[PDB]
Amino acid sequence: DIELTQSPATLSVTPGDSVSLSCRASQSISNNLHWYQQKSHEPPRLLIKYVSQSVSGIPSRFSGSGSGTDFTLSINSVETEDFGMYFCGQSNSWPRTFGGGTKLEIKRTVAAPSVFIFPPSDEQLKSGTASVVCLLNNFYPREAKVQWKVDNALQSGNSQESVTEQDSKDSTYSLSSTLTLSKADYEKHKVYACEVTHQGLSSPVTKSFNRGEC
Amino acid sequence: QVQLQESGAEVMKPGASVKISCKATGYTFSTYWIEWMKQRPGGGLEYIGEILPGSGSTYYNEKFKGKATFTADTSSNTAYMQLSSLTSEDSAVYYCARGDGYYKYWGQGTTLTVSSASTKGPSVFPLAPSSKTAALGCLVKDYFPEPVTVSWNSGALTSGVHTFPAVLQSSGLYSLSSVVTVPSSSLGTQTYICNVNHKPSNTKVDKRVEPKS
Repeated sequence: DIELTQSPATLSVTPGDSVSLSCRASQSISNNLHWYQQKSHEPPRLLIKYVSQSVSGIPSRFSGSGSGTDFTLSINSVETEDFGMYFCGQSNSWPRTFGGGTKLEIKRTVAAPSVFIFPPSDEQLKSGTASVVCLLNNFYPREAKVQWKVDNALQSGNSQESVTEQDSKDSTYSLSSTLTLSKADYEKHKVYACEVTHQGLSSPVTKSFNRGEC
Repeated sequence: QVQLQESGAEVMKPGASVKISCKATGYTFSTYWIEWMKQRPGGGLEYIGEILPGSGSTYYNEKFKGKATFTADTSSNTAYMQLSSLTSEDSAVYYCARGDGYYKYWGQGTTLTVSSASTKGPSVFPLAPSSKTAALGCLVKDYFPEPVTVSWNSGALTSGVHTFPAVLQSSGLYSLSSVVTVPSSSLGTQTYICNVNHKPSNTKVDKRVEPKS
């Protein structure tokens, strides 16, 4: 088939800046190359058609270009609404194929997380399980290290992270780290600690509680 | 005003069959192709195939010859794609689009989940604010399938809320948290309820989140 290859896979842009996303095709596809933008939980939306031609209802800041096997989508002066996923799609042949996508993130001042730790409720304990929760709140950029320490022992594969999409107000991220232990194991130790490393922190922030203390 | 309308989310056990519909409106159904794409969580678009309603001519991406089956009814302006002998690899969002050379008009997307799990409602546990701006929340644990909704104080509290995407646990059950930041001073003098709703098991839970004594 026709293989479509997009680069970069990821791009942070601060609004006002201008970006060129690239899409390369494995063989010629005439001018039947289109660009689509897709927001979370939304169908893709046609952005540029036929390599470079305007699409009804699409802001003028978007423009497409290219020839042969080398195509570009340009966004002159990106706006805060332009976060999302950008695909190229060919229609010169069946099957129709699409590139892998470029996720456009909105770049923004570095914001340290606020860290909060939550012991397991008593209700959940009586049922056999302890979920300890660490919340990193309203931070930017996305990279962060969350380290669980149980009685100073450093924890390994007993936690799952979960992150929000970029906040619609201030473009930050929030994430949760959920340590899950059996009631028995949880009750074998006293001091539960969450250690957060992040660009906006001069040193790691540790939040902790002690099962001996209400 | 061309519009394509797909059918609701579907949750099936492996080896079952599902049929997704795509109801077109705004043009003569039998003069434009209806094309079907599969998108997996955090992935690209994949072509399934397409049907010409009136003739019923069909094309199939060779990958999906076994899996997909297109039918259409001109009378009700509705196209169907039937996914058979389901597996977890078929978990994805399925879209239909009108063939316009480019894809201008899309259906809103249909979520197909395939899983061993069985309908179970969640347990809701407090995330209780610290012993010393504060944060509290609700842990919505061990439910199936998606989705759950979480409001705070019946929607009178929306500022500073974060409801994380669910994580699929080893158990095949989902787990999720919703947190809110509030003033420190308010925690003693006030009530914070998280309103959890899991329609697939009629779980409606309003949980009081208080600091522990």
